[PDB]
Amino acid sequence: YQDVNCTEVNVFQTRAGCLIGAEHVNNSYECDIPIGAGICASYQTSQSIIAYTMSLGAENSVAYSN
Amino acid sequence: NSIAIPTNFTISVTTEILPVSMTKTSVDCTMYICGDSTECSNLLLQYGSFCTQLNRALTGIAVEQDKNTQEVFAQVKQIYKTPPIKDFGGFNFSQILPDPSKPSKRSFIEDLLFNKVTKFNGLTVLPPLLTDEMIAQYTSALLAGTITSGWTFGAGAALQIPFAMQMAYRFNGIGVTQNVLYENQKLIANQFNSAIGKIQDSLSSTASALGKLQDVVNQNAQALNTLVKQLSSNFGAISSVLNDILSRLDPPEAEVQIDRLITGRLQSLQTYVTQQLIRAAEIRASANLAATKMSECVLGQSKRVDFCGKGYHLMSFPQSAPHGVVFLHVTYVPAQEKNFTTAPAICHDGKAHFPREGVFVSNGTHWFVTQRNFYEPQIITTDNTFVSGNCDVVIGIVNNTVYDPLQPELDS
Amino acid sequence: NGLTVLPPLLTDEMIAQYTSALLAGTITSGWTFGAGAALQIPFAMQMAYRFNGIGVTQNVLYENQKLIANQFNSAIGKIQDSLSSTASALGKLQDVVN
Amino acid sequence: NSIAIPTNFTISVTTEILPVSMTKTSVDCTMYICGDSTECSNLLLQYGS
Amino acid sequence: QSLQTYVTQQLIRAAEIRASANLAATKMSECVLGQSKRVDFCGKGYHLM
Ligand SMILES: *[C@@H]1O[C@H](CO)[C@@H](O[C@@H]2O[C@H](CO)[C@@H](O)[C@H](O)[C@H]2NC(C)=O)[C@H](O)[C@H]1NC(C)=O
Ligand SMILES: *[C@@H]1O[C@H](CO)[C@@H](O[C@@H]2O[C@H](CO)[C@@H](O)[C@H](O)[C@H]2NC(C)=O)[C@H](O)[C@H]1NC(C)=O
Ligand SMILES: *[C@@H]1O[C@H](CO)[C@@H](O)[C@H](O)[C@H]1NC(C)=O
Ligand SMILES: *[C@@H]1O[C@H](CO)[C@@H](O)[C@H](O)[C@H]1NC(C)=O
Ligand SMILES: *[C@@H]1O[C@H](CO)[C@@H](O)[C@H](O)[C@H]1NC(C)=O
Repeated sequence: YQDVNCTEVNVFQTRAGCLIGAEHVNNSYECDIPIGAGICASYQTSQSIIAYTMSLGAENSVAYSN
Repeated sequence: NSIAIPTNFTISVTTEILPVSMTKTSVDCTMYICGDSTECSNLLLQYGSFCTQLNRALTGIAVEQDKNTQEVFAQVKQIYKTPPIKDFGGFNFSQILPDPSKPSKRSFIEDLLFNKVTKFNGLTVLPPLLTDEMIAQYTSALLAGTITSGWTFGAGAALQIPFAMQMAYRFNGIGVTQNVLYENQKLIANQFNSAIGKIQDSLSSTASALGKLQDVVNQNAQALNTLVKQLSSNFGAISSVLNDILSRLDPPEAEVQIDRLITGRLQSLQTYVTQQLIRAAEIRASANLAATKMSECVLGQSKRVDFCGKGYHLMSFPQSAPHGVVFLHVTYVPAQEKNFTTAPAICHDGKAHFPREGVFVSNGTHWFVTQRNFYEPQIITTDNTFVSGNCDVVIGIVNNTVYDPLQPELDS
Repeated sequence: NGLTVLPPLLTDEMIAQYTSALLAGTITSGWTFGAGAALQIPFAMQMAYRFNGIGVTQNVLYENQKLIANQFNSAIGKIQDSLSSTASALGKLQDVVN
Repeated sequence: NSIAIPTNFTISVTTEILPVSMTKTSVDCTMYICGDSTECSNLLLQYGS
Repeated sequence: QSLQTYVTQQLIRAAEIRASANLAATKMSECVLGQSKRVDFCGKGYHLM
């Protein structure tokens, strides 16, 4: 529900609106079906729709030295 | 017979500011054309798909703003991070790298850029898919890659190289002999650091520097204000307020007055959507230009003249801004011009000689060979020059002497 | 009917001055005026750099300088003959006007 | 095992033509629609912006 | 309606001209002010000037 609070409408409040039916998952993944405001959703595990903050890629420091 | 060779340089950081996206507006046209009115809605259905192709056209614009923003920023397969120690040979990126003290971890110069830029009628504003905190992880990844690994993170995985060896590589790219860096490394580090200092003075003092991004935000706000004001027009109807028509006239007459309002509001929405489709092409061509500058200037070094601001391009650092990007393009500019007599070729033992690299020049009594971009005279030898043909062919050749490094080794 | 045409800010004379400046720069200082100061260079040497830039050793230019200058001069004369006789040559600009 | 290497060259000059600008027209929307007419202009105002 | 049609066509046409102007500006910088390594960017053949 775009641009509404989870009041008037397994409920996840995002800045894109009130998302109902998607499980909020702490693990990030590559973006699949974009929702907005950093949140994407996908169908995964038994399977269900999940919502998560998308990953921007793996973290990799460079072994920089003089 | 005269060539000017500059005996010194200045390193100039020029800001280039580019729109990259615009506000993802979307309008429930069936609410804008007919608000909470069943009688009006049933009449609007007689126009078929004139609504759903406008819901569709605006959705196409809104979806591609994240395409633009992804293509410009997400040019990196990994989120690279800077080392704990800042051992960059004297260069000082602390004003363009993240500030861990902030809630959204923008750089110092990204905070200046985020400071200088400033409904009920079916209108909405959809959020971007990349939050301005995720854009700042991508520009920090592009930038921590650029600093620690040069172009190599664009070709493969990031290969570390010391920053004094990365700039020595970029000086060879502009044809300046890389020892011109090491022999001046503190001067070059200090001119980079001082030139980054001027960026803060510019962006802090002069709000008009952001003129392109504020223009894009103003055009989108002016179009929405025009669209909302156009609800107040009668278009030939007895009233612009739909409820006042319905509360006063029976259907056989109310429908006529409503059709007048429907025609006017529908044409007035098509005008907005057509303007936004043309304005979205104007931003999409700017996102593709920003994506191209990201790929060629940041992930690389550009041989294209004036592509990365005035000067010979050395490197660029991306910073984010509200609905845009900013490139801090670092360029070598040759500065202290000097005058010399010059020769196309030199004559020695009947042979003509030409410089493998550099220009034959004369301060007025002696002849030297030297790189074109930085006065650095060399005694002329068989190692700086090659023989081809003889004296009787070149126009404007000069009868100097060319030294042989082997002779004294066999003479002694 | 209310239909008018506004003049351009830069008049044809001003455009001519800019192309003149760009041309004079190109001829007397090569590319240096683009990067920074216009640094005078003997034209033949400028061409030598232009040749190295395409993978042809500079001695080729000097040894063939008379040939190259003659081919260049002839090529320009051909440009004039084409533009003076082929109306369609400027079709891209005429089409905008139309 | 065969390579063709040019032994001579020619300098050619070609002409590339590009549009830069278009005529800066300007239309007075009121005069166009309701030229010198008060009665028409007042009706035109009902169309707002 | 006639004006709206005209203006829309001018905006679209203006975008085409703008793209051409941008190309022309790019060439000026990367063709006149410099030397192009970009193939057929500045005519067929190896660009000199
Ligand atoms: C042009 O440069 C040469 C080399 O630097 C100058 O000749 C030398 O000048 C110095 C200082 O007077 C003497 O110590 C050397 O013995 C000279 N010979 C060499 C090394 O070439 C020359 O004087 C300069 N041009 C001028 C101003 O006449
Ligand atoms: C390269 O080609 C040019 C022609 O494009 C040759 O120059 C011509 O030589 C003939 C004699 O064989 C003369 O009659 C022409 O008038 C010359 N033309 C010009 C423009 O000079 C040139 O000799 C050739 N070079 C080589 C090495 O074969
Ligand atoms: C929803 O309402 C609560 C108050 O009950 C408020 O604290 C919260 O911030 C609101 N969320 C949104 C997205 O408006
Ligand atoms: C994420 O982990 C925290 C514990 O660190 C937990 O409290 C929170 O409920 C988890 N959220 C989700 C969506 O699993
Ligand atoms: C080169 O000579 C010209 C002569 O007109 C003079 O104006 C110019 O300043 C001289 N350049 C330098 C670097 O001395």
